[PDB]
Amino acid sequence: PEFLNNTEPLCNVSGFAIVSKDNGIRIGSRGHVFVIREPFVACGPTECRTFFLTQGALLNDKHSNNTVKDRSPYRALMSVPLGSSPNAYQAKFESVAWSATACHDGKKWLAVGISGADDDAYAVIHYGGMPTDVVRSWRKQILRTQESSCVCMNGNCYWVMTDGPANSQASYKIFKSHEGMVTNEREVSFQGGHIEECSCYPNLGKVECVCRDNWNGMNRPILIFDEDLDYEVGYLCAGIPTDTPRVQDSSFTGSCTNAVGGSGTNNYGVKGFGFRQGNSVWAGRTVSISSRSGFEILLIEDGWIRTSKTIVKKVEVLNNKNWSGYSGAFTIPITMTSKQCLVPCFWLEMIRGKPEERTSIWTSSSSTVFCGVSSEVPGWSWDDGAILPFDIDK
Amino acid sequence: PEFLNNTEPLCNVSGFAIVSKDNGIRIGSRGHVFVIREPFVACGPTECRTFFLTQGALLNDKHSNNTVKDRSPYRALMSVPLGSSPNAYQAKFESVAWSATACHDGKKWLAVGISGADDDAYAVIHYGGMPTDVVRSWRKQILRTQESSCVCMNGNCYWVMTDGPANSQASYKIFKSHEGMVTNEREVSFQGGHIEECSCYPNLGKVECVCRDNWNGMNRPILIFDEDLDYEVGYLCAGIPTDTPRVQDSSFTGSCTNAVGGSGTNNYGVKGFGFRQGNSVWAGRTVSISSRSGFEILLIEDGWIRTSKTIVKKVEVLNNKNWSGYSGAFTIPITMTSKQCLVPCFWLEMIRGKPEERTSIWTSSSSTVFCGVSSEVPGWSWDDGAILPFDIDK
Amino acid sequence: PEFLNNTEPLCNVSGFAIVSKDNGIRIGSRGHVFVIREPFVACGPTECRTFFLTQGALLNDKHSNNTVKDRSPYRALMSVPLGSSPNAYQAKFESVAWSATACHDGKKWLAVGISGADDDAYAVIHYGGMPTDVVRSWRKQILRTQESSCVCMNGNCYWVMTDGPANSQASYKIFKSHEGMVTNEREVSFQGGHIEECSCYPNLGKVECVCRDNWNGMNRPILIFDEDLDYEVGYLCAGIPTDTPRVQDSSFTGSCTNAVGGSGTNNYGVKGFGFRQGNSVWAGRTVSISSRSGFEILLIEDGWIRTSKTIVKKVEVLNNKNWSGYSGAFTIPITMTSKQCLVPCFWLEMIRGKPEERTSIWTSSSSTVFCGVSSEVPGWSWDDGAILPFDIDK
Amino acid sequence: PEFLNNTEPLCNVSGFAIVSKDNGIRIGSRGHVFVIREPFVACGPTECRTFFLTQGALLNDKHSNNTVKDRSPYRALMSVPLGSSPNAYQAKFESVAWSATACHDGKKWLAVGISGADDDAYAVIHYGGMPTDVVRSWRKQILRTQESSCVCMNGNCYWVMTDGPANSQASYKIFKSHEGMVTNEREVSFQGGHIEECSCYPNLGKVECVCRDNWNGMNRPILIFDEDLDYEVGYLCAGIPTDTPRVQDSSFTGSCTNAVGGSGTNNYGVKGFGFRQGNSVWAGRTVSISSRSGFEILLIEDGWIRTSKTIVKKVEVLNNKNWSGYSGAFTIPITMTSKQCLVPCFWLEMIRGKPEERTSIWTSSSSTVFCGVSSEVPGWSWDDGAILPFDIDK
Ligand SMILES: CC(=O)N[C@H]1[C@H]([C@H](O)[C@H](O)CO)O[C@@](OC[C@H]2O[C@@H](O)[C@H](O)[C@@H](O)[C@H]2O)(C(=O)O)C[C@@H]1O
Ligand SMILES: CC(=O)N[C@H]1[C@H]([C@H](O)[C@H](O)CO)O[C@@](OC[C@H]2O[C@@H](O)[C@H](O)[C@@H](O)[C@H]2O)(C(=O)O)C[C@@H]1O
Ligand SMILES: CC(=O)N[C@H]1[C@H]([C@H](O)[C@H](O)CO)O[C@@](OC[C@H]2O[C@@H](O)[C@H](O)[C@@H](O)[C@H]2O)(C(=O)O)C[C@@H]1O
Ligand SMILES: CC(=O)N[C@H]1[C@H]([C@H](O)[C@H](O)CO)O[C@@](OC[C@H]2O[C@@H](O)[C@H](O)[C@@H](O)[C@H]2O)(C(=O)O)C[C@@H]1O
Ligand SMILES: CC(=O)N[C@H]1[C@H]([C@H](O)[C@H](O)CO)O[C@@](O)(C(=O)O)C[C@@H]1O
Ligand SMILES: CC(=O)N[C@H]1[C@H]([C@H](O)[C@H](O)CO)O[C@@](O)(C(=O)O)C[C@@H]1O
Ligand SMILES: CC(=O)N[C@H]1[C@H]([C@H](O)[C@H](O)CO)O[C@@](O)(C(=O)O)C[C@@H]1O
Ligand SMILES: CC(=O)N[C@H]1[C@H]([C@H](O)[C@H](O)CO)O[C@@](O)(C(=O)O)C[C@@H]1O
Ligand SMILES: *[C@@H]1O[C@H](CO)[C@@H](O)[C@H](O)[C@H]1NC(C)=O
Ligand SMILES: *[C@@H]1O[C@H](CO)[C@@H](O)[C@H](O)[C@H]1NC(C)=O
Ligand SMILES: *[C@@H]1O[C@H](CO)[C@@H](O)[C@H](O)[C@H]1NC(C)=O
Ligand SMILES: *[C@@H]1O[C@H](CO)[C@@H](O)[C@H](O)[C@H]1NC(C)=O
Ligand SMILES: *[C@@H]1O[C@H](CO)[C@@H](O)[C@H](O)[C@H]1NC(C)=O
Ligand SMILES: *[C@@H]1O[C@H](CO)[C@@H](O)[C@H](O)[C@H]1NC(C)=O
Ligand SMILES: *[C@@H]1O[C@H](CO)[C@@H](O)[C@H](O)[C@H]1NC(C)=O
Ligand SMILES: *[C@@H]1O[C@H](CO)[C@@H](O)[C@H](O)[C@H]1NC(C)=O
Ligand SMILES: [Ca+2]
Ligand SMILES: [Ca+2]
Ligand SMILES: [Ca+2]
Ligand SMILES: [Ca+2]
Repeated sequence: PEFLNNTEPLCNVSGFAIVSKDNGIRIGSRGHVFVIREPFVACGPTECRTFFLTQGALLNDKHSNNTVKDRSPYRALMSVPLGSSPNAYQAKFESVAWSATACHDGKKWLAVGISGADDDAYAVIHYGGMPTDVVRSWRKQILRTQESSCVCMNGNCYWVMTDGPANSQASYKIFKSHEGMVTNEREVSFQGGHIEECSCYPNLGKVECVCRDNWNGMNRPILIFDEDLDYEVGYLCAGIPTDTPRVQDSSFTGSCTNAVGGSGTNNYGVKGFGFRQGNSVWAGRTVSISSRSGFEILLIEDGWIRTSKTIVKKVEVLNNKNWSGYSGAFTIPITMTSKQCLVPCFWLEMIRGKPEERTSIWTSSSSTVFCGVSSEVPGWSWDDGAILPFDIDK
Repeated sequence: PEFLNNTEPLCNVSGFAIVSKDNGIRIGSRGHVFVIREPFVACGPTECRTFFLTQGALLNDKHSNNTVKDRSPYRALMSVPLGSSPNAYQAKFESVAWSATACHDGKKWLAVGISGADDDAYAVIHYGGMPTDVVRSWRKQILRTQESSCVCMNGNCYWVMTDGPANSQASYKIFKSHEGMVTNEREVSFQGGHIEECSCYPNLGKVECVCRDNWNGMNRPILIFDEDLDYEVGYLCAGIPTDTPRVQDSSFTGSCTNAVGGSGTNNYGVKGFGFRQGNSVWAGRTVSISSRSGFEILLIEDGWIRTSKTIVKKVEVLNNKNWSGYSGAFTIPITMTSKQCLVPCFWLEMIRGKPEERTSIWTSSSSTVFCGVSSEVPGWSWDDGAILPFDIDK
Repeated sequence: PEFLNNTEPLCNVSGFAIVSKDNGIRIGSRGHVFVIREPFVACGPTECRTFFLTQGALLNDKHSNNTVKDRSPYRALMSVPLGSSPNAYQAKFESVAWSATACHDGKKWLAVGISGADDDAYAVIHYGGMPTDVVRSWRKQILRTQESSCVCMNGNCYWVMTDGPANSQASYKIFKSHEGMVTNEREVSFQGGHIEECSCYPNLGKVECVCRDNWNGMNRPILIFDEDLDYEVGYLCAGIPTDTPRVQDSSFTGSCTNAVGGSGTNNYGVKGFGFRQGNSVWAGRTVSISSRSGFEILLIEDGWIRTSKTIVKKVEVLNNKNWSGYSGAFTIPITMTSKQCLVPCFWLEMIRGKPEERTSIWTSSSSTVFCGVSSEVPGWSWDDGAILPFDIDK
Repeated sequence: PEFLNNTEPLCNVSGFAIVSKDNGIRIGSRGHVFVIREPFVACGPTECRTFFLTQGALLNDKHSNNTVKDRSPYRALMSVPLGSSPNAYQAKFESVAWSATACHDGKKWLAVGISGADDDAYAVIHYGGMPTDVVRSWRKQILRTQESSCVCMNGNCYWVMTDGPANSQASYKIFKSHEGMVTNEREVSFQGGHIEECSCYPNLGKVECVCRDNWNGMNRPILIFDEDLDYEVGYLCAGIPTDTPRVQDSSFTGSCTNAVGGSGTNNYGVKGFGFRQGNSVWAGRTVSISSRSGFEILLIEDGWIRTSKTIVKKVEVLNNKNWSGYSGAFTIPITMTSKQCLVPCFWLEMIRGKPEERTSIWTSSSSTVFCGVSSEVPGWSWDDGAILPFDIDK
């Protein structure tokens, strides 16, 4: 076993094909399936796995009550093979966690899970299933991380964490690890900016991240760094906003440097992703501008380098009549594709229950997963498909 | 690990012995078992697996409602070890799919799954669990494939797809792939003929397929091709019809070149199989001439090359008092048998629920599997065995 | 991987220690566990597994109705790791079967499963999970086999089958196989004798079997054969009867050559076992002389060679207040113990439900497993422990 | 595969980070999860596993009735991957047992399980899943062992057993084994002392144990021995009592040689642990002095060598509003951490049901697991989290 290089360029793709759908909530109507949220996908040398944060409870059980809540001592990071439901008997325990990231360095799985009190949380780093290191909260205000795959290159793994207020200036740090031990860290200077839940991927030896601004920006922060943790930080240049909530495209003017907000879009957001394509960008977003409803992906011409409004392609993978949620990025390594470039993929979370469906006592989500291909691919609507309310709701 | 040659001659067999029965519907009365249809079997170098198309729902759950429907965003191709029920906790996810084929090239599993809208569907090709290629609908009319094992030889895997009307002239293509990438394709010219759901197997370096004509033929199309995708196409010569619906044998006259229909048999059919045995043929068929009821296999003397009505052997594996369904072919490679020829096997789908059992809200199936042996083997009736209606039906 | 020699002498043991208890019926009150009977244990180079014949149905489900019946198209031979319940999600499918035997030759698992109609049944031989050969009924009267482990030596595996009447002269054959192919067979001449459900084990290069006489004998037949299938056949000499039903010891006179019966013991029996210990024998038997109740093991001095009534040791592993059933023998190979002799072990089936517990609609069993050790070991009573009736019974 | 040395010094740690939480009782409200108690953790070269003693029954089933009872024929030692619930479908059977210990020598798992009658119990030793040896009760009074991991060094595995009265002078023995065979034993002379349920770990080639005195001591016995089973025995010197029940710290005076009791603390106790840290000690204890409620860990300066009352650090991992239970020690070997010292970890059992929660008919527990790290780590309260009563209680 050797470390994955992961220093190849990201593939240029013209479409995204569906790779997986777990149907977890449909199955959990009768089967034994965890209540979850914040699913994400990460790939090792031989397989991809779906990670998720459980609520330490099963669907259609009384312990699923009040699972709209984000943090508790019962949440854990677990994983299943890609496409499996997050069920009670296949789930592999990874970390105690109400916020997490995970990735594979070519030799072993790395998992970073945060638990503890809001004012004194800490991350536990697991490597090959063994606890190796700890990262303590440095601002004592809900230490939190990506909720998606971290990035490994040449035996080093990288991820981004945040600590501080949800709706004002916070603190943002990049971490570097080797075999589960933190070997470097760097605080990112981003005055007036806000970074949470970064979706990161490798591209030609650098880590490129598209994040969530939960403060004054309806545009997404972009963070790019190298092995030294030297970084560039700013916003996705595109004159098309991709956070939620946001305003209509015609009411928006892009910026590469500043958070663009107002119009009732401040103080919230949703985890999302984007992939640089030379000077252009593939960016995902909810179809609704106000709620987590529907999902589409847009190819914006020169959207990575200028405030372009030119949409070259648009593909819908979930219609606006269905609930979406978080979305995130990962890549498929060369050891699985035998290609000369890294394949960009994304996953989509579809949230059911509270708060949008008030007649249910619980909140969970299921997922779909898509990977980039060299040709155009039609869209459709692959919705969660569960029929609510459930038995436990009655 | 090396590629399977699979260029040996097909074994001549004198009987078929039962190898597996999953009892999935019986088990799913209480256990957690997927609602499925279109099961099939494929074998790798070390094991055989049962593949199936789920309805993204479990038996005896409310989401099993209306599962007589053929296509939805919730259907997925999954697999279990041969003989296991298609249950929620052993199932391995293979592809999002409402139509599929799969096979093993000696190194990795290949899975081809079709999803999307009827007028813009696409196949995603998975190799070793990774998405590798895509095949788009070329006629924009329900792109569809075998619902049985594809065929791999010398590292190349082959399968047949159809696109176009269900009850008139459609378009038929053969595909060739290597390591999950399509490397060749060929459209089959078959005017007045109709090809769907091919059951294919290797025989002396060629792929031989016995298919379903859903148009004007109660006889089965035969398609034979080589590595160049050079092909011969026609109908099973035997003066014994093996599709359903069909007419009584005495009312039928065979043809090697033309679809023989009429008498209320047009515009429907069922997936079935046959194995060439020199100039003769082993062919399966339902016992009923009008419905998917019962199952028998016939050895027809010279039935591959002329309109023979001579039945040398007949074996019943399901009596006419029980529901059958699709049936398909696969082979066991030399790496498992240490033989000098490929062993022909078939599986039988037994459908329960709609439309034949109207008091149930759901439709699923279970399977039995049989393999050819060098001596005669008695038949019996290995029925599904489930007692309907189920709890959810009441 | 190499073939197991298995030609070492059987160990002399002074006691039996409990190794496993599956608690399957207790667990199946809520868990998803197969209705079974005829469990047995067989060991490979790296692990022991519990085999069992399912009824193709789960405990506490409606399909468990009428499972007192012995043969149906829904019964299958499956296996789980030693000590696991025979549950729906760990069970490995081995063969379609209402009678079976299985063993490991050092390289692969061999499974022999009989199915089909009573008057035309056939055994399918599975090797490494692949169907390899078939053995047809030669008397057309319920072809049947050991319901316990077969014996493998130097790459050859051996087992005993019976065909013919249950309560009069039948036909008995020994089979030899290599890599799943039958390579030799021998009919055993045993006029006035009856052989069923042999419990066999290797001892110094010979196969020694202790069987069930379902005709005129309350003493157990003994069958001993070598690689040529040259055999000796007779009865366990001991002046202590070990079948059930039987008479009190004081009313019994042993015989090495003749079936000893009468006194209302004719025409029934139970599968049981014994281990030669030089000239002595360890023999199991129910505590009750009339029903399958309780279980004890006796060491009878010189009981293998003469009509001795001398009991050197007696150990009870199930008191007479609890239901027992079949029992059988297996051995642990040298590759697991690193010893110079083969370790004798037995399993005990504990039957619950019909016919002894009439208020239940079903019949199943659980098991305990014991292995011989060089010192004396106390007994106890490890009963099934399930509380009947179950929910489905009400 | 080679034997683990395990002769390195124990790491000096400044804090304990949470590694795992199984949420088994919460999950078992709907999922199929064993009723258990006495969980513990042991680590092999490649993974850690959670062991537990089942009651041969599942949560929320009628067979969970009266599971406050400690010994029955239905209890078994089983294991799951660290962090998994003790569920019916992942559980690996290890031994029949109502008292147990287990550990990994670098090549195979060793499990020691005690069953049988109170007055004639015996331990069965399992090695690599095979029964290898037996240890009989020598005082005929509930032979019993650690209920936590044993210790392996250089291919030899060590554990402590007790036989005799629960509330007066008993007999205590140390055992040494190689490949599952007992190779040495030593009776420990400890007049006026009482030893049960030792928590042991390797430290610089010696085994150090912190145990439970169920007689006259509210301080914990300490037992230290080498490969020859030469031992030192006494009590934890610290002037801080760590058993339960106990008195307030201010009312306690420590002793290195004598049991310190009285004040209503006699004749009971709870399994607990401690780790030597040079001359100091990390010791766990319930927060309540009278019941198994809450849990904290204390670093006591020079507490291993003198009657110190100096508490350098205190960390709470379960508040006093929640039920705790047993706790135990294990270490992580060098093969997983690549360190030069052994990492100390502990697990905590959280008991729900009888006798503290009288409205439930059952008793079970779940667990949390913590490992030592080189820096201080905040505490929190990771409680069991189940909402009682359960369905079966009503
Ligand atoms: C899944 C779904 O129903 N999506 C709806 C969405 C949600 O119902 C809503 O966003 C939840 O708050 O509603 C949307 O319609 C937008 C529209 O709704 C009118 O009622 C309102 O007057 C308008 O101001 C505007 O919000 C949406 O697009 O988000 C439609 C979507 O289909
Ligand atoms: C499983 C089963 O019941 N099979 C039946 C079959 C089905 O009931 C039927 O095909 C569903 O449409 O019925 C069959 O009988 C054939 C016979 O039925 C008469 O009622 C009718 O008048 C005739 O024209 C003819 O269809 C059949 O063979 O298919 C019998 C079979 O047992
Ligand atoms: C598990 C159990 O209850 N075993 C009983 C056994 C069974 O009840 C019985 O064999 C089922 O048919 O009963 C036994 O008692 C033997 C005794 O019973 C008397 O009622 C009868 O009059 C006598 O002839 C004789 O059968 C038995 O030993 O088999 C007792 C056992 O505990
Ligand atoms: C989980 C929990 O409720 N823990 C309680 C504990 C238990 O209720 C109790 O120990 C069970 O017997 O109670 C404790 O309070 C201690 C206190 O209780 C008074 O009622 C009593 O008068 C005092 O003598 C004393 O026992 C405890 O600390 O153990 C509190 C704890 O929160
Ligand atoms: C650690 C944590 O609580 N994460 C939560 C975050 C934060 O609340 C926001 O990022 C503001 O910081 O977002 C969610 O609430 C959300 O938007 O659905 C869910 C997620 O669990
Ligand atoms: C892709 C698809 O819909 N396949 C379906 C086909 C087509 O309807 C026919 O082949 C006509 O094209 O056959 C079925 O309906 C059938 O006969 O039971 C089931 C199957 O799922
Ligand atoms: C193949 C078969 O039916 N085997 C059955 C046999 C035969 O009936 C007898 O051996 C007489 O031949 O014994 C049982 O009935 C029994 O005693 O419990 C169970 C077993 O399933
Ligand atoms: C073998 C056995 O019965 N062990 C039991 C012990 C003994 O009763 C005591 O150590 C006294 O010997 O402790 C418990 O009762 C307890 O305190 O919860 C549980 C445990 O199962
Ligand atoms: C969920 O919580 C609410 C608030 O306590 C309660 O009223 C309701 O009964 C709970 N639902 C269930 C099924 O536990
Ligand atoms: C992607 O496209 C850009 C812009 O044309 C090009 O510079 C780059 O080389 C491409 N990358 C790959 C991997 O082909
Ligand atoms: C199935 O669907 C029909 C039609 O909508 C509906 O009447 C029926 O209640 C459904 N059955 C169940 C159990 O959901
Ligand atoms: C099968 O039988 C045909 C016709 O006799 C013969 O030509 C062919 O060689 C046989 N094939 C095999 C594999 O034996
Ligand atoms: C079992 O079978 C009998 C006889 O047909 C029937 O009366 C009874 O209802 C069945 N029990 C169940 C629960 O199916
Ligand atoms: C078992 O005991 C018999 C009788 O003493 C003896 O002949 C034989 O050698 C022994 N076998 C073994 C394996 O020790
Ligand atoms: C538990 O045992 C008690 C005492 O026998 C009994 O009263 C109660 O019904 C039992 N509970 C259940 C659900 O079996
Ligand atoms: C732990 O600390 C003690 C006391 O300072 C010291 O003697 C010992 O060397 C340390 N052990 C390790 C493994 O560092
Ligand atoms: Ca925002
Ligand atoms: Ca037709
Ligand atoms: Ca008899
Ligand atoms: Ca005490």
